[PDB]
Formats: sequence, C-alpha cells, structure tokens
Amino acid sequence: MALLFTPLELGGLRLKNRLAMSPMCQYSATLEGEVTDWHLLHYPTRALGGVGLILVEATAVEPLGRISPYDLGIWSEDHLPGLKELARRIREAGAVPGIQLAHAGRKAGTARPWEGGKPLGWRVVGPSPIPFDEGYPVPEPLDEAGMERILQAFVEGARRALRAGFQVIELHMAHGYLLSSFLSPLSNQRTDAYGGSLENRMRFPLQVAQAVREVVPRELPLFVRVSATDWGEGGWSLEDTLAFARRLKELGVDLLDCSSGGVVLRVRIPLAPGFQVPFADAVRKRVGLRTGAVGLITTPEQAETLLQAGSADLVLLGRVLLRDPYFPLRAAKALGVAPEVPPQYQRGF
Amino acid sequence: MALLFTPLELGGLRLKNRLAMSPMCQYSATLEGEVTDWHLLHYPTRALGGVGLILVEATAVEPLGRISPYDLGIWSEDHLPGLKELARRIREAGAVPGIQLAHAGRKAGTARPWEGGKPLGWRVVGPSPIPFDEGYPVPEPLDEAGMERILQAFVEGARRALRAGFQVIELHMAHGYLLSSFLSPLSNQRTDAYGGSLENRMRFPLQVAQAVREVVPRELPLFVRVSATDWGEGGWSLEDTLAFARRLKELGVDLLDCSSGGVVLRVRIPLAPGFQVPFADAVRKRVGLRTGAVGLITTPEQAETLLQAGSADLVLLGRVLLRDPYFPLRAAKALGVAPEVPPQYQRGF
Amino acid sequence: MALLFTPLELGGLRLKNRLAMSPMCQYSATLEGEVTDWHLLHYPTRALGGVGLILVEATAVEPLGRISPYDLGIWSEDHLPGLKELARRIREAGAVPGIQLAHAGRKAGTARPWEGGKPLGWRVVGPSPIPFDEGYPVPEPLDEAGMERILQAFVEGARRALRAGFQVIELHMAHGYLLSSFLSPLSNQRTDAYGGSLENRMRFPLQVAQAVREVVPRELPLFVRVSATDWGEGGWSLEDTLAFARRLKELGVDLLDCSSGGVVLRVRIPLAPGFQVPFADAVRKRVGLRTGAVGLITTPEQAETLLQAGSADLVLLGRVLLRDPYFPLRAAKALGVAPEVPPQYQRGF
Amino acid sequence: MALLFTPLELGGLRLKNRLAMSPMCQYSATLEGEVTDWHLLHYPTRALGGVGLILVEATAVEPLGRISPYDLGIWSEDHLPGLKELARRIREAGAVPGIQLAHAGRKAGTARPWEGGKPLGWRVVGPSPIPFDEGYPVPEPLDEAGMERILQAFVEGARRALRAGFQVIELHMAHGYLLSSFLSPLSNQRTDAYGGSLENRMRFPLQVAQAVREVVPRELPLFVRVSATDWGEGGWSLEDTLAFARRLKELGVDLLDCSSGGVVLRVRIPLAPGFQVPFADAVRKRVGLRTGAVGLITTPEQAETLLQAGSADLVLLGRVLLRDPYFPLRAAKALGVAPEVPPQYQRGF
Ligand SMILES: Cc1cc2nc3c(=O)[nH]c(=O)nc-3n(C[C@H](O)[C@H](O)[C@H](O)COP(=O)(O)O)c2cc1C
Ligand SMILES: Cc1cc2nc3c(=O)[nH]c(=O)nc-3n(C[C@H](O)[C@H](O)[C@H](O)COP(=O)(O)O)c2cc1C
Ligand SMILES: Cc1cc2nc3c(=O)[nH]c(=O)nc-3n(C[C@H](O)[C@H](O)[C@H](O)COP(=O)(O)O)c2cc1C
Ligand SMILES: Cc1cc2nc3c(=O)[nH]c(=O)nc-3n(C[C@H](O)[C@H](O)[C@H](O)COP(=O)(O)O)c2cc1C
Repeated sequence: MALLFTPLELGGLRLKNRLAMSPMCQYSATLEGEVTDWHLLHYPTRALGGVGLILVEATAVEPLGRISPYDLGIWSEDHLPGLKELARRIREAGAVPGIQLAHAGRKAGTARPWEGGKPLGWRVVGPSPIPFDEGYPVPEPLDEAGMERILQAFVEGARRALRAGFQVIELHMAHGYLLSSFLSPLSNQRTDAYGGSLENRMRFPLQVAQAVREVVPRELPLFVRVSATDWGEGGWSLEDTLAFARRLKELGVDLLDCSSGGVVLRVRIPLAPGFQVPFADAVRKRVGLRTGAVGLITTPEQAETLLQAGSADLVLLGRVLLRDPYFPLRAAKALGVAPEVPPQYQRGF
Repeated sequence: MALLFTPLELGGLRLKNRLAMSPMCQYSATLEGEVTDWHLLHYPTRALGGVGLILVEATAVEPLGRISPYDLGIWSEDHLPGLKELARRIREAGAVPGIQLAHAGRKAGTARPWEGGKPLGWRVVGPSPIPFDEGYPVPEPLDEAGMERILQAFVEGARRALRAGFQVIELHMAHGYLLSSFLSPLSNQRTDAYGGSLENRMRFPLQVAQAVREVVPRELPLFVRVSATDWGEGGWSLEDTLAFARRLKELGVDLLDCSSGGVVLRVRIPLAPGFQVPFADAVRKRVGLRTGAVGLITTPEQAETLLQAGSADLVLLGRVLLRDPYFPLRAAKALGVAPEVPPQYQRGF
Repeated sequence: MALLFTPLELGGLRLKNRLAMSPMCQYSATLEGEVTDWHLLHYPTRALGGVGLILVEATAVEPLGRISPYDLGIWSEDHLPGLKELARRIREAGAVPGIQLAHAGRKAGTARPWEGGKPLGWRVVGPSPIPFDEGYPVPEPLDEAGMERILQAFVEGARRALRAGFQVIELHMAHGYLLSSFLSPLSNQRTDAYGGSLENRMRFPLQVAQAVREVVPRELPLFVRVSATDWGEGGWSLEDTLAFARRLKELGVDLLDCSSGGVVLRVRIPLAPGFQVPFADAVRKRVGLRTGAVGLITTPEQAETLLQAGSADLVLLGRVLLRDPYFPLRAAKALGVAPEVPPQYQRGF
Repeated sequence: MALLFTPLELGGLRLKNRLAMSPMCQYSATLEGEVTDWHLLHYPTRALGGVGLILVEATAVEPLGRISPYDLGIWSEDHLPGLKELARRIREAGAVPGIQLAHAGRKAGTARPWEGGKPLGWRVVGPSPIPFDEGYPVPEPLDEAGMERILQAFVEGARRALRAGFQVIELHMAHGYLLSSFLSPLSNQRTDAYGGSLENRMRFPLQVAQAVREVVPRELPLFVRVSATDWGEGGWSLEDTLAFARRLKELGVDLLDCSSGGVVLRVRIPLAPGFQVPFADAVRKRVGLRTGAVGLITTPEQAETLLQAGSADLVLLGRVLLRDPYFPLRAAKALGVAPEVPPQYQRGF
C-alpha cells in the first residue's frame, strides 16, 4: 500500500507510478534548438532512476519564444530526429516520454542563468507593451494575426511532438511567459477582447488549449501548467485559477500542473515544502480536474502523504532529481515497496 | 516561513508550534492508576524535545474503564498529586500539558502488550452484548443510569485534570473503546435511543462532549479523538465523521483528532504515510472544524506539507517520538528554522 | 556481527555495547556543586537512549577547580546524596554510570557559556604564571605541597565517586585544564622537576593517575582523557601522547580517551568527521593500550567502521546525544541489529 | 577541511578527490566483449556524479578469462574503439578513467547472475585441478607456456588500455579468479615452483605485476586488487597479504586495493560496514604501500573518518553508486564542501 507507486490512469495511458520529472531547462541545446549529447545523458538517467513519466524541459514553438539561445526547439521538422532519439531513449530506460511546449513571451531572449541571465534585446512579444523588469525589452503587443500564428505554432509543435514519439504534452502557461502573461492583469492591460475582464484574459490561452487538444488524441494526456497565483497585489489569484481550470476541464484537458509566480519579480513568495500543494488541492477538490503537485517535494513520505490526502494525482519532482536522479528507486524501498530496478543494479538494492 | 513552527492560537492558548505528542499508553502506572517515575521521565523528555503540546496517554475515568491494570487513572482525588507533578514537569520543560480522558468499554481489562495482552475477564461494559473478539468477555449493555454515571465520570475527570494544571482536554472517542463503540454499528446494535440511526449512535458520545465542554472553560481547548472510519463493510465512514464533526463544532469542541480503526480486528487497514490525513483534511475543509492529523507522520517536510495544504491545523506524532524524542528540535533546523533549544544544548545545534 | 553492539569487557565490567556518552558540562548544578533536577532528567534520558556507558560531565575535585560556579562538584560528603541518586537513575535506565574527575587549572572561574563565558577573577592555579588568554587571571604556580593537595583531592574525589556507585572513573587531563596544562609546553614553562623535559611535564599527571589507580579497584576501569595534541607549534604532539600512554599502561590505566586542543586558543584545528580517531588509532596499535575515540562521530556506519579498523575499543558520542539522545537505539536497527529497547517503546521500533 | 575531497597524488596524476567507483561487472557487453550503450550511459553518469576516478569493471584479457559471455574484453584491437569512447565519455564527464584487467581462472564461464549464474562448462584453467564448487568444471592446471601466454595477455591488455586513454590500470588478483587462486593454498596445491610455499604461490602473480608495470609508465598508477584474506581455515591470511604487498611495493605498484573472499564458497564472512578497512589499514601502516579501502562504505562521515585515521588513501564505492550515482556531489555538501556540480544542476544544490 503506497499510492506513490500505484499505477495512474491518465488519458489512455497507465503510468507505472505517481512520480514525474518536472520540466527543467538545461540550456544545452544547439543554437538551432537541437537535442545534444547532454540531454541524451541527462534524461535517460532519470528514466532509469524510476520516474513513470519524464516531462522534457520547456521547448520553444518558435525561435522568438525561446528563453535562451540554447533552448530546445520544435519549430522545425529538423528537430524531429533529435527529439525522436530523446523520447526513444527515455522510453527504453523505462519511463513514458513527455514534453512541455512553451513560448517565453515578454521574458524571451535571456542569457544562460550561469552566464548572467541578462536580456539579449530580442524583439519579444506579449499581451501589452510592459517590460518584465528593468533592462528588459518592451514587448510588442500581439495582434490577432500574431496570436493566431503562435497558436498554430503550438498546434504544429504538438503534432511534431507526437510524430517524435512523445505521449504526454504539457502547455507551458505559467511563470510569466507568453500565455501566463495573458492571464495575469499585472502584464495584460489590453483594452480589446483579450484583456481586462477575467473572461477576456483567459480567451487567448483557452484558444490555444482547445486548438492543441484537437490535434492530441484523447488517449494521450494533455497537461496545462499554470501559475495558480502570481503572488502580486490585485494579480492572478487561486479563484481565477479555479475558473480557468473549470474551462480547461470542459475542453478536455487531462491534468493541471500547479506552479506559481514568475509574472513579475518583486513579490514575496512563501517558500516552504509543499507550498504549492494547496493550489493542486483546491483545483482537484473544487473543480474535479486531476492535478500535478510540484514545489519543494523531496521526500517519499511527503509525496505519499499529499496523495493520501487527495491534494493531487501526480507528484512532480524537479531539483531533487538534479542532485539525486535515482531517488524514485530508493524511495520505493523507503516505503516498503520492492523497487523495479535494472538487473545490473539488483545487488545494490 | 515554516507553518510547522508558527504558533497556533487554540482557545485562549498559544502553542509555540504545530507539533504535538500523540497520546501513547505506557502501561507503567501503579495498580491504583498513579503516576510513577516512568511517566515523570518519559513525558518531560519529549517536552524538552520541542513539541508545543503533549497529550498524556489515555487516562481512565473509572477503574473499569482501564485498558490494563497499569493504566493512568483520574477517578480519585488521590490521583491529583501525581498528575499535578506530571503537568508541572511537562510545563517546566517548555510544552503545554494536555491529557486524554478515556474509557475502554468492551476492550477493558487486558494484560500489558508485552505480557500477552490477553483479557482478564472484567465485568466490562459496552453498547451491546457483543464481545470484541474470541476470548473477550461479553460486554454488559449499559442502561441510561450507567451511561449517566460514566458521563459524570468524564466530567469529574475533566475537572480533576484542570485542577492538576492540564490546559488541553481530549476525549478518547476512537479505537473501539466505549464511546467509539457506541458510534460504530459494528459494535453498537442497540434498538433504543442510543443505537440504530446515526443520530442515535452519536447521542451518548455527544452528551459526554457537551457535559465536558460545560466544565472546561473556553480558554482551554477541548479535543475529541475519533476513528474517522472503522474500515469495516457498512461501518462508520468518513461521511458519518463529518456529521459527527458538525455536531461537535456546534457544541464548541475546538479540534477533532482524526485517527481510525480499532473497533473490530479483522479489517484491512491501508497503512501508508499520512493515510489518515484525508480524514483530517475532509473535516477541516468541509465542516470548518480544526483538525489534528496523525498516523505515520515521521518527517519534517511531510508534516509541513500537509499544513501548507490545509489538511490539518495540528500535527500529532506518536511512534517517531518513542524512538526519537528530540525530533522537533532537529526538524526545525531541517526546515531552515533556528531551533529554540535549551541553552545547555546550543553547542549541539 | 556489529562490533558497535558487541559487549566490551573492561576491567571486571561488561559494557553491553561500544557506545558511551562523552562527558559534557551542563552548567546546571547549584552554587555548592550539587546535582539538580536538570542532571536527573538529562542523563537517564541518554541511558534509556541505549549507550552502554555514561561518563558524567567534568566534576570538580575542589571549588577552585571548577570551570563555572554551576559545575558539578565532588569535594564534599554533601555531594554524595545527589551523585548517588544520579548514578542510581543512570543504572536504573540501563547504562553503567561513570564520572569524569576534573580540575580546571588556569581556565577555572568563567561564566556559563550562554552568559558571556568571561573570567570571574578567581585565584586560579597552574603550572606556570601564564594567563590562558587576554583578560584571564595569571595562574599562581603550584608548589609541591599544592600539587600534593590537588592529588589528594583527586584521590578523595575518586573514593567519593565509588561510594556513590560510579563504576568507571575518568581523569580529565585534556583541554588545557590543570593536568593538561602541565603536559603541554605552551602552558608549562617550569624549570623545576615538573616542567621542561617530557618526563618532567608528565610527572605530576602520572602521580595523580597512580594515586587514583591505587584507590580504584581493578574491576572498575580507570580512564584518562588527554588532548593527544594541542595543535600548537612545538607543543604537545602525538609522539608525546604515545610516551604518556605507555606510562599510563604500566600504571594500570585501562583506557585512554583521546581528545585534542584546548590548551591555547589561537591554533588552527583541522575539524572533520573522525579527526581525532588517528590519535586513538596510534595509541591502540603502537602502545597496546585500549582507547576511546571521540570527535564528530555522528553515524552508525562511521562508528562501526573505526572499530572494524581497530582504531579504538570504545566510541564516545558528545553533541549528537545532545540533539538525538536515542541515537544508539536507532543506530542498532540501522546496522541490522535487533535493538534492546524499553518494552514501553517496542511498538516504535 | 575534508580529506575525502582533497586532491590525491598517485603516480603522476592528481585525482580531484579521494572517491573512486569500484569495478562492477555489468554483464552487458556483446558476445564479442564490446562496449555497448549500457556502459556508455552507466559510467558517465557516475562521472557526473562526482567521483575523481572510475575503475571500469573486470575486463577479460582473453575470452577464456571472462566471467560471463557478456563481459567486457580487451583481447583484441577491435575492442579499442568502444573502450576508447568509454574512457572519453568518463573523462568528458569529469572523472579519470581507469580499468580493471582480469582473468576469471577456474571460475570462468558462468551465466549472468540474474539468469542463474550457473557454470557453462568452459575449458577453464587454474593453478591446480580443483573445481571451485559442485558442478563447476575441473580447471586444467597451467603449464609454464600457459602462464606465459596469460602474462602476455595481461601485458597486451595494459598496452591496449593505455592506447584507449585509460590512466589507471588495476590488476584483478582477488576473489578466487586466476591470480588470486595461485596465491591461496585452498586452490593452489601445485608441487612445482608455483605452489606450496608462500614464495612459490606469489611467483606467477608477481611475474604478472612486474610485466605489466614495465609497460605502464610511472606517471600512470598501477593498482593491484587482492583478497587480503580468503576467510578459510589455513588459507591466505593478512600476514600473507603483507608479505605480498611488500613485494608489490618493491616492483613499483602504486596502490593495493584491499578486498577479501571469493576463493571458495562455504566460509563465514563477518559482513559489516568497513569490514575490509582493517586490511587496507594494516597494509598501509605496516608496509608503507598506499591502499584503497572498499566494502560497505556508504556514508560521507564514514569515508572521511577512515581517511582521517590513516586506514587508506583512496575510498572505493561499489553498491552505493548503483543506487545513488550522484552520492559524491551530495556527500560534499554533507561535509561542508561546496560541490563542483555541472552548471545545469547548480540550482539543485
Ligand atoms: C534549472 C531549472 C529549470 C526549470 N525549468 C522549467 C521549465 O522549463 N518549465 C517549467 O514549467 N518549470 C521549470 N522549472 C521549475 C520546476 O520545473 C519546478 O516547477 C520547480 O523548480 C519546483 O519544483 P522542485 O522544488 O521540485 O524543484 C525549472 C526549475 C529549475 C531549477
Ligand atoms: C504504544 C502506543 C500507545 C498508544 N496509546 C494511545 C492512546 O492511549 N490513545 C490514543 O488515542 N491513541 C494511542 N496510540 C495511537 C497513537 O497515539 C497514534 O494515533 C498512532 O500510533 C498513529 O500515529 P503514529 O504513526 O505517529 O504512531 C498509541 C500508539 C502506541 C504505539
Ligand atoms: C557542552 C559541551 C560540554 C563538554 N564538556 C566536556 C567535559 O566536561 N569534559 C571533557 O573532557 N569534554 C567535554 N566536552 C567535549 C566533548 O565531550 C567531546 O569530546 C567533543 O564535543 C567532541 O565530541 P563530539 O563531536 O561527539 O561532540 C564538552 C562538549 C560540549 C559540546
Ligand atoms: C554487481 C557487482 C559487480 C562487481 N564486480 C566486480 C568486479 O568486476 N571486480 C572486482 O574486483 N569487484 C567487483 N565487485 C565487488 C565490488 O567492486 C566491491 O569490492 C564490493 O562490492 C564491496 O564494495 P561495496 O560494499 O561498496 O559494494 C562487484 C560487486 C557488485 C555488487
């Protein structure tokens, strides 16, 4: 009896446990956005490490939607060989391969975090002409053709992702990037049908979700990651998230990946173990939409407990899998579950 | 920001953190129910260990309500000097002293667990003439005068506890003992006003809660511990617990301590970390009564997460404090919280 | 097969395991040096925690030999009732009671560490008129009658300790206190028979060891604690410790407790797990005298390994038992050894 | 101050820390002994995991010297491309690549451990016609031409290893395989110059060591792994190991890797944390030959402690790196050492 290691039915899939690798940018792609040797070592290692699902890092649906010049990309058919080999190796190592589709919006074009992370001066786009912070380029507000172009890029990115062998698609609608910035009034001050009211701010994000859902068969889960709150005064709140989650549920979205923050910088975030679990909890229990919990989950007993409480269906792990890629194998034993480990390693367990 | 070590306002008290020592029978009293040297070492150790609240083990309100011949008792003024010294030493070591008033019902009169735990053949009482299991005496069904006698014993037990300096009173209405056995239909098959319907099965337990609430001033929390489910087919369920909780809330009970099981033996209990947290979560969120979570909570991150999720207001620890009495001190440091340790020990932290 | 939990024959005793509580000043005695309620809780807690031996903190053989005005003392028959109760409670909780006899020398008369730790200006004594550091009183150099007086105080302290029921006696000859300061040339610049050469600097410490050995029966181990090095240029070194150890062995000392430092302040101490184990290892293997290892031992595997290596016969734990008094109970389980825990606690293991 | 993470000078190299990956057969080579995708994921993962040195698994110097049909081989120039890519990837991931050269001797030709491990009936060779156990083929005793052939195979294997880019060579002279079986009298009952006396039994093993040393430049360390004891009555003992180690030292061997057992089955091995550390300790301190310690080392504090004690120069880790490949990165932090982690992972530390 450990829910953490009990299969999870999502869409038409059965994940072998409730542990997923959270998407984590590695900033190690080529300038063309191609998979490199780094990702082919990085991701299969965690697959052997025991997660039932790996969500590959934010992958830009167009070059202007990248965070860094070394982000993975999926805007071109020439990304398919590298991406396909990535999903193959993840699957061969025992995990279901998924990928997060993303568009950095007004936060596009920054240096690698360990190279300063400074803006590069790209012609970034967003809902309204408001820069992210000091020194960031002023985003060019999108017109209806621009939004349609990016929507089609998300659609083609999903089609490409499926051709590559990925079986879970997450739309990155969080952390102050393009679609997250349309939701929040701190970054969306538009006066047309796509800003102002809650219904208007959700309009373009829900169009993208609907369009992608239509090209992803029901058997393959479609995730949506959101910042359940932007932690800003008068900004996007949990009640807004619940309203947004109800609409995603009606469109056929399979699971809401509940993160927070990122819309603006100078806001206090009450960091603590499980500090975003209440967001996954509220959505799941008040809307009826499956949720993924993420945020300072580092312990087997902690992960099992939030599942026991009904706060989420899926536990996503980020930083603990950077420093302990085999955490799932050893977590099973910690919970009294015989770990399914590679035969080459059975003598180590 | 670690909710686990943020003070908790309960009634007129401020507990210095959200950690409590769960009531744990020691089977080390005298034959007259007196505090001994064992308790005077056992409990202060855990108060120095850093819990904000210590719930002293099940203390019998009448001799026939004891589990073992070596249970703590509170049926006599003769118990007051030892209980007063116990509360003084707990408080001297930094924790708020509390105590669980109990009546073992049809499970009364068994040997110490490490001495066979076999029934002793007492003239035990219960709701219905049904033995707990093979070899147990058949309970004598209580009449209305008998229930009133035990109710008054709970009232006098509470008054005595307060004179002794205890500031939190918990009523043991869980684990198949007297009041638990009235709640569950597996043990209560009465056809009068105190069995059959849910309202009838709650009647005597609620009468006790109200009578005790009347003699416990508002500043001092009144807890009630319940088996949120008995895990038996057609037995006491979470929905029943919610109904029971709404009635306790109206009576002025401060907090529901959510355990499970113990009513009958041959039931499958899905043990796992936090497996009883969903019961505290449901009561808290759907009734609005504060709850205490307990059951295989062993880790600081796990305990912090369930508080961040809103599943409980208080985390109760049992077995982890038997093997690791200073867990709270080291748990603070693990959460980035400067521990408030005895000056004699600062060099160890 | 876990040497850590294999009995240890010392003198006429059998310690039930190779774990001991290292002596740790509590600064909680009365102004007359009496045992208080603090010690009576502090020490039995660790005996229940599973150590086979408890060495009670440095206990001053004369008022002027105290570190603080709140040190334990043993210079009076008036100390016997409290010390006897301390040993009884330690033994009642399963551990052999031992005690460290001490004389603070030129570091005598300082405030409690959490009360500034500043010197109080006592008429302290030492080998040479050299203050420990800025602000400390200049020690009055002892004459032969003065050393004989302190030697007799150590003898009467040992006799008193034995009457109180202590079964292991350790002589504190480390950490810059009186006898340590005679050993080290950084504190001892005498030109008579008790300074200069190594033989001269060992003379008074060895006289004390021999005098105490004479009044401690062979069945009860006599320990000596030493700073195996003072970490100062041209100071007391490991080779000196080996010479000192050979002399202690010939006198009948049972075990050398190998610490370091404390003679002067401005020295670089290479702190790291097990950093003093090489000193216990060298003494044990090159002199053949049993040794106790101490210093940043915090883990069962670490403690078991140094015993498997033959670096020591006894593992002494200090600060880890301040924050985790039940470490030995949980350490047994971690080494595949069924722990022998109080029956009241079996359900926690 | 953590010796575990202080550079180690060996031969002409400087390893960046004192942690090495012990050689661990993966049984995942082709039937031709070629490196496969498994090793190219398995080994670089541990290199990123932080070890300063990786000793690649037992690699057979001739097909008959293999343990399984899926062992790595080095008997052919066609092994060089795969082996060279393996060492390149290890080095690119930050670790020095080394390789263990081996000959299974009378234990050659067994199935994979997770496929029964049963003998296959190969024409195995050994010192004397004594089978390993029931069902094992009777080894054909080597003649002087056969020993010379295997010696030359070790020499050519070393030359090939160096051509491939390996900078540390270990000769596998332990665990009852060919050269280990020449040392022990349980398996060597020869009546010529290569059995009987200690000098005779060491003869062929020392010829191999000398021959390999001559083709490995002094700048590149040459290790020799031995079973310091066979745990058998009248068998190879620690005193024999010391005599053998003195001769290896005079030949120019850089480090003795101290294991145990494997010569025969039915012997009791006192398994415990650090149980082979006393062998590395005795060799290092009584012979003056650098040693590697291995055997149930799982903890940073444990590893640091045996280095502090002078029991070994190098800590080798086996099974802990199968279940926790990034142990070295997290061990550094546990010891107060800023870990050198890949920039992509800095946010996880
Ligand atoms: C290096 C790094 C890269 C990340 N990249 C992404 C990303 O591309 N998309 C995303 O939604 N979240 C990203 N995150 C956030 C994590 O996915 C996760 O939501 C967050 O770090 C909290 O989870 P954790 O505490 O387990 O790490 C990243 C985090 C880190 C540390
Ligand atoms: C030895 C022992 C005695 C206990 N005594 C009581 C008790 O007297 N009253 C009660 O309500 N629960 C009692 N319990 C149950 C615990 O208080 C707690 O609810 C349960 O053990 C689950 O919490 P845990 O996993 O942290 O131990 C006892 C448990 C143990 C192991
Ligand atoms: C509060 C405290 C009091 C101590 N008192 C003594 C003492 O009275 N006599 C002594 O020889 N060592 C004393 N020590 C040193 C310890 O006994 C022990 O040798 C040292 O702390 C290193 O061991 P550890 O790392 O396990 O704590 C004391 C240490 C502390 C932290
Ligand atoms: C799967 C496995 C394969 C091993 N292969 C080898 C080997 O090829 N050569 C060798 O000398 N030791 C081998 N060993 C023994 C280890 O290298 C190591 O000496 C031993 O397991 C004790 O170290 P540990 O407790 O850290 O695992 C192997 C051990 C395991 C579990």
